Amino acid sequence: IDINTKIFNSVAEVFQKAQGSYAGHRKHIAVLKKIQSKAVEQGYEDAFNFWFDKLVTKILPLKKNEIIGDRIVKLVAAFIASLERELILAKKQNYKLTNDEEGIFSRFVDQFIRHVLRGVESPDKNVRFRVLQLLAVIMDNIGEIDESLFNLLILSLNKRIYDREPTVRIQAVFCLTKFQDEEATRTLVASIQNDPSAEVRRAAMLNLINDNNTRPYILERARDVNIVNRRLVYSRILKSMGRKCFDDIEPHIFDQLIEWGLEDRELSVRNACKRLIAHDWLNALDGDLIELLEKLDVSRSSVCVKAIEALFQSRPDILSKIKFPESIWKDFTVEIAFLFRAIYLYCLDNNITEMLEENFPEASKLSEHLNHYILLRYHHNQSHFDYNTLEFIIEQLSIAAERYDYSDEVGRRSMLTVVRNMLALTTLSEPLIKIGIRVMKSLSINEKDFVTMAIEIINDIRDDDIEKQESEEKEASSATIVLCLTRSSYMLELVNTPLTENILIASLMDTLITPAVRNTAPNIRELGVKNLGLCCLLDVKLAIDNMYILGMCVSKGNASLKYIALQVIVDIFSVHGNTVVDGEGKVDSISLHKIFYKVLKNNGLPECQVIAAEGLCKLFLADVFTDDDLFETLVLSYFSPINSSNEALVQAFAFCIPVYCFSHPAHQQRMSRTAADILLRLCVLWDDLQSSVIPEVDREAMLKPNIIFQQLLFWTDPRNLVNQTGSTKKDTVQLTFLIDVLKIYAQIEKKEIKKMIITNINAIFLSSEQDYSTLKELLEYSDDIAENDNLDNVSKNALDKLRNNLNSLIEEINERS
Amino acid sequence: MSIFEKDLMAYFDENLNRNWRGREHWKVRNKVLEIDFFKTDDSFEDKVFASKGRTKIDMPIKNRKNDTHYLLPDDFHFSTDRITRLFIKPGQKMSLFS
DNA sequence: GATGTGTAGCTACACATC
DNA sequence: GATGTGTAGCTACACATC
Repeated sequence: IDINTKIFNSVAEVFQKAQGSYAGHRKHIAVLKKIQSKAVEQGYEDAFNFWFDKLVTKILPLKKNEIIGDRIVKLVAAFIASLERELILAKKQNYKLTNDEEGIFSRFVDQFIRHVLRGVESPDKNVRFRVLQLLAVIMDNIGEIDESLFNLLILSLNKRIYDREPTVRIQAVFCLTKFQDEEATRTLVASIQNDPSAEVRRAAMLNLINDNNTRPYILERARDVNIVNRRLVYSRILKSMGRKCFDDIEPHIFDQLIEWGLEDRELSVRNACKRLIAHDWLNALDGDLIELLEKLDVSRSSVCVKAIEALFQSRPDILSKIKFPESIWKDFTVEIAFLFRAIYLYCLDNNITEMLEENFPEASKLSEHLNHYILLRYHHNQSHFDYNTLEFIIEQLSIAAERYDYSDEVGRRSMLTVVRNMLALTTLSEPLIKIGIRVMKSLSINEKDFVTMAIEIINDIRDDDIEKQESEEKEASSATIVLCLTRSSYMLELVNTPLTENILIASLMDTLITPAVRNTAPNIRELGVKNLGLCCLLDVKLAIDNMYILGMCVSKGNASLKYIALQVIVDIFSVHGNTVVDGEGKVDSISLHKIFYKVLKNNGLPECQVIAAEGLCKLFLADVFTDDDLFETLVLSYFSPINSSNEALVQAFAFCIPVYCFSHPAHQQRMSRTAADILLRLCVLWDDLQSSVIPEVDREAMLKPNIIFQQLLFWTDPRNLVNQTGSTKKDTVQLTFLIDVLKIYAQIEKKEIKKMIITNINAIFLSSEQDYSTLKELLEYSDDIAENDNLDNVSKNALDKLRNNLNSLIEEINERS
Repeated sequence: MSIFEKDLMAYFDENLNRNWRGREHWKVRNKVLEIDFFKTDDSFEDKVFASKGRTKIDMPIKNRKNDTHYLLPDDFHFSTDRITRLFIKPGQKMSLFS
């Protein structure tokens, strides 16, 4: 036998048994190094390389997950690493080997890479996949390489990153993730943003360098459209950072991250974020709940309420460890003050009886601690930081005080004095004004009482300024007008009885409300309307006399003013309904509807569209509004391309429209009647959008008429009714709609649009329980177009299918009784 | 009014949780045993290294970039709760579905 | 594009072993 | 305690095939 032939027999023997299982791979590595060592002494070095390569080539055409290929891949990867290991630890302390070991390794790896690369651009997916796969698992162990071979690697990879297959695109990053130390990063930052394969982004996400420069793009995936890709940044990336989040992340992004995960739509992402906070971050800070709160900027963050609760549920044991001795109330900080709020409200909601008895001071005693901070804030002189610190503490304690057990008469009267003297303060910031009224509300146990006290705080603040104006002009300064109304709003937000019961408001109204409505300042005008809207919900006649002025404010008012005005009108209708329109001395509803249109149509102010959108849906749900033309104007604003840019408006309709139809048959019926003309108007819009040639063209800013059609089949489908009386199986709501669509089919011009409809007409639901005459009508219109028009073979088939389903249905009817 | 309004309200939240995006997302949404390393068929080897020819093995430049970055749009959490509450008087709520 | 089927990445519980 | 082990199921997501 020949030396060369003997080598092949030896190496081929290795792969034959290595493909069978992972059993004797340790041996095979030792054998291969032996075969190589035997060949180099006989001079046949290049013979070993040749047969090794040719034997690896046998597995490239194998699919992904083909169990055999993986085995060999792992074997080839182990053999290279094994050859480098011997080289590394040797270079460590052992003097250089006389047997030219590095050279053999350098020459073998270079030669091998160039071989596997010969199929880097093969027409076959599997070939290209397994070429990159081999390079990925062997990339770390290559060591030194020639420059030309280095340039050829980055080149072949930079072109494969944009390969057609995702599978091969993945492996393309792995090979790049190694060239990352700081062009490689540049590419991965581009793939993590623009690659349409979630798994290629994920690969570029987890394996990116995580440098100060690349950290933003990585965290960006927190809102990746893929469920997994979002769960990972919490479970994988933030864990890997441990405590580095609090040091090497800007808090403004930090707060945003925790806000998303907690409020995400997928249960799997919330937990993954919850578990990060409770388990990982608490163990990372040695169980110091305060330090954890020091990180989560408690003063500014709006999620501390969400984060803490998930923790209390994840660790009910630490719950009992809290500490609140009388000795403190000296070092009270935003963290401790907030802790007090977080704990106390949590015990009440979950009803932790043992704690509420002694873990919290009495009402009378809490008032002593609360007031203490009020005097220290307002009565006597990093100053602004201190001022904020006190306000936050005052707020937290106040929130806890709002839900106390006030059976204790001494504590109530004590607290009541603290808030009354606080609310009476002129420089009390709005956050504390709000809760103050909320507290004083919980102390009255009598609506009239709560009002009498509040009104007094207002009129006193009013008269104080007026009486000070007596120098040498019988009205309070502008600033005072703001304070009185700010308090009047929250106080009114809590009253739930007519104005006839409480006369003090009618005075207050003529005192400062209506003079504010007529004021020359925006903010005061906005406030006056808010308070006016709160009073209208109590007395109907007050609303009827104010319908005109309100509608006027909307029409001619600026963005801000028109914003608040339109809301009031919605609520007035919510409670009273149509008792405030269409009648003697009452405004005609037609005028208001025209005012809804102009806002809904208005695109210069998006936020106002949302209210007009949200507000009208609510009114249609309440069955107070019943105007087909208006309801039709709603759905148009959903699909319209002009409103596509208003992200808020789309989600508003996407949730209200489906529920509206499925709620009540009469609601769905209203869709069915006006569901045909809408499709027509939209077809025309898509036709004018696609055909028109303009620089500002976003032809993709609208659903194609085929999708829009399916949508209208969805809502009109009676099977989606929630009541399901059992007598709804015969509901002809969807048929009558399709009939109306067929009657319009003659009015569309483009063939493409016509097909877009016909291909989707069979989504309807047909039943033998439905009305016989209605199916016959639907058959004749389908029969009318089945032949009298020219059809694409696809359109005819679907249409013919429908007809025969009709005919097959009439067969199920008549033959009866 | 809360009794049954509560459940129907709870019905639509859980059912329409993933359709919040609206728009196109309205749709509910939703071998070889062994190799013989001894045989020689090396002309098969030339098959592997074949040039691309008319096979594309690449991604259209249209698909290589996307402006949305495949991110998720801002979420306004339009749930049954946000609908029942009034606008200027969030505490009180109206009893639609009645 | 509509399918059916496979796959990735969990997620949970019962457990041992030290 | 923690650390493994095995087993089970789940769901959004790929690819397969026509």
